[PDB]
Amino acid sequence: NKVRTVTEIVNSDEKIQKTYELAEFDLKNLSSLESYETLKIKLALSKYMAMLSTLEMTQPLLEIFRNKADTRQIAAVVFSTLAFIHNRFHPLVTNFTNKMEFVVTETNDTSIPGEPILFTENEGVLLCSVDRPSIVKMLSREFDTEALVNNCNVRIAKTFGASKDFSITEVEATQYLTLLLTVEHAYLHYYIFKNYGVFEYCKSLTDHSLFTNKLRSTMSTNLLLSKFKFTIEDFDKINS
Amino acid sequence: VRTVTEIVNSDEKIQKTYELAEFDLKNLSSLESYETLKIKLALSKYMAMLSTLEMTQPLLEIFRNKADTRQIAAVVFSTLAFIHNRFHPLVTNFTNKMEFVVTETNDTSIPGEPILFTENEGVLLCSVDRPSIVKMLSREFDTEALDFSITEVEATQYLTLLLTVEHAYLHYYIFKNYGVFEYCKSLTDHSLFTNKLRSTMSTNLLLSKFKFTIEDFDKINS
Amino acid sequence: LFTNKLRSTMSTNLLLSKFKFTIEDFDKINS
Amino acid sequence: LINMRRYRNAARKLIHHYSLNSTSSTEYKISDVVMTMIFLLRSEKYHSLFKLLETTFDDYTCRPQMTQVQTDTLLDAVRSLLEMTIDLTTVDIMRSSFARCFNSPIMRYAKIVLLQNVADKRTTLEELLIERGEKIQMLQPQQYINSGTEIPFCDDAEFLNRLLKHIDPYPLSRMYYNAANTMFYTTMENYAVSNCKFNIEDYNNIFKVMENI
Amino acid sequence: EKYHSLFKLLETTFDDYTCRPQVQTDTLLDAVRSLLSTTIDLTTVDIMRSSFARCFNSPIMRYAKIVLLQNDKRTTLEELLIERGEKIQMLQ
Repeated sequence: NKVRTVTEIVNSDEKIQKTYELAEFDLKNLSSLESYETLKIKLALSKYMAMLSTLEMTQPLLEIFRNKADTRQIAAVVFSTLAFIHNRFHPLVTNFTNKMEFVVTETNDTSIPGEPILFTENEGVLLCSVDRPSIVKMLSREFDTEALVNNCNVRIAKTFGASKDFSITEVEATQYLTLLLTVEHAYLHYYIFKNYGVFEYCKSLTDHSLFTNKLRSTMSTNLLLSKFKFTIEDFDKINS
Repeated sequence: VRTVTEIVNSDEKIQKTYELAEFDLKNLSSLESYETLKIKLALSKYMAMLSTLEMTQPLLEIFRNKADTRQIAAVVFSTLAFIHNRFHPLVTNFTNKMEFVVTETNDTSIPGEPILFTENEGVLLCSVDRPSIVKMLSREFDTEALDFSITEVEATQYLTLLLTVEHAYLHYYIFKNYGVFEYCKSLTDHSLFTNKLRSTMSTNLLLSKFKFTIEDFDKINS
Repeated sequence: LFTNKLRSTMSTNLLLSKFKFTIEDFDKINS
Repeated sequence: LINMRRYRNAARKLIHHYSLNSTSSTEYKISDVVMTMIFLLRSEKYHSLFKLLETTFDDYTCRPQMTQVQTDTLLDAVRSLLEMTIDLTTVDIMRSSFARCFNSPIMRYAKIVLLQNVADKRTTLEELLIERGEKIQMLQPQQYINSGTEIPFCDDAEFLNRLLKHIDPYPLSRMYYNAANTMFYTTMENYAVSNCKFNIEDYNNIFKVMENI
Repeated sequence: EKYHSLFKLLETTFDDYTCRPQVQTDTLLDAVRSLLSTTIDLTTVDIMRSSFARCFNSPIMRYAKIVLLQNDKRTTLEELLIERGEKIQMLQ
């Protein structure tokens, strides 16, 4: 609220009193927090793409995914992405189960809605279901990197107070963000798997609210997505 | 209020009641005359100052001019610093560095506040919309209703530009003393200037010499 | 203003003060 | 016949008032509008302006579109009439004011109003502020003021006294009137051209703040 | 063109109603009757002329205006005496 700090000299009763609107300093705190979060997210993406480049990815991700034949590359990239995510949740950890396998789904008969990437252990080791057509169409989706997406007074304040080379655009930034988010959700599912059993994996897949139960205990002790809040436009009426 | 004077030795008393209304009238007349005088003096000093800014060409076209922006920046600094000195008689000097940017279109002219300030992370920038202020000064004036060559119309022009730079300077003061967040809400709401200035300036204002209104304001809001 | 100003002088006079004067029919003039 | 000068000057006066350059506020009557519109009818060099008046008479919810040469001729004719600068925005103000005057029925008073029906997407003040910030802060300043530049006070005391006496007869109050009206006009014009909601309420709050402090 | 006489009449009626000063009287009466039907004379001609005259001088829609409005603290003795005495000193 308000703080009225008193400046005076004990020699005489002469006293001075300044009210201090804590709102401005809370706003400075919020602005520093948002800047730091943006920086950390952008540097996580920078590290991810840099290690992808060190992964001898020649053709950009888009036509890596268009590539049906080079399943070697698909397995390498998915393994690297899941490694990066687990390292994000486990900076100490940088390597996984010795043996790993990858399986690709190339049709509706093989591809599931909601979770194009899945896992179902062969009872000895976990296998990486990956729906190439789904991500192919995902990235193929035209993108909106021009129309900015969103309290009005504080917005004006942050605007005016805000005193505003290898070939890459912001479109591939969108692409890599989308890949990281999808693999993040899938890796959360697989965390549920490894930590509680295949049945619990299945139920969490059926009920993502169970991720709150199983990761409010662990993950929060956060998500890349948790930087912002997300919903559906006019979700209230949508629900009805 | 009444006063009595009477002979101490005698019951005779000659009481004269004195009317506070006449005294109040005399004070009001003296105050209005003095206010007129002092405002005229401040305006005369300001015109003398801009004369000592060394421009033969007169103010209206000193704005109309497109290419001429060095004199634009100089005069804008002079006006803002003159206002600063008026509110701060001690101060005769402003920040070491200043920058000016000359907006010349609607998409760069924010309505109501053609003049504004925002930092470039090193210094504050005087955004100025020459078209808006030029059309402002180009309007014919009611200089009739109720040996340097000056005109009543030019006096209106000086009063105009002074009030414009004065409001811009109030916004700039909000900026400096309260951050851009307070700057932007004061822009969004000028009633906040009351709270900000009762703290500082009241401890006055040329515009406070008069109270202004808008005819039919109530029904125009409707 | 004359009342105010002449309370100093006139009180210590006017011939016109004799009668009481008004203008006719204010009730339905000023209406 | 009729007197050219009276209709001509009536048209000039009305166009000045609705163009808002003539901050001198003066009453108007159906007589004045009749005189102005008769002038426009009879003025061959302003026949384009008169046909624009005829369009304003109509539903007036859609500005007629004119060739570029038509726009230039319209501007030249209005500049000849007002005897100037002028632009298309002032013409839009003309069009809206004339149309709304037509929409005023025969009446014994005047309905005070404010600029509107000009400029199409409706914009708000807050995101307009944000957008103008976007535009301004991308512009590198051209102008440099170096050092703690001393404010050049004109200590030419004789010059101060001479200016004071020269402006002394000036009726100080009326310069306030003119300037205040002119700032009000600037504010309304900028809000209307941007099509932003004119917050006349906070404009009044400015004077409230002035009064209180 | 047939009504130009009464048009001159009306254009003169603007501002002040001015005044009304034989074949042309018949012409204007026939013109008005065609504008009507009913019989007429100069009396209704002048009544209509008045209607138009008043209509002209009738007010119309106007816009707003920054209306002028011609409008406790008392200086103490010590500062007043400071400023009086300093200029007393400056006297020769």
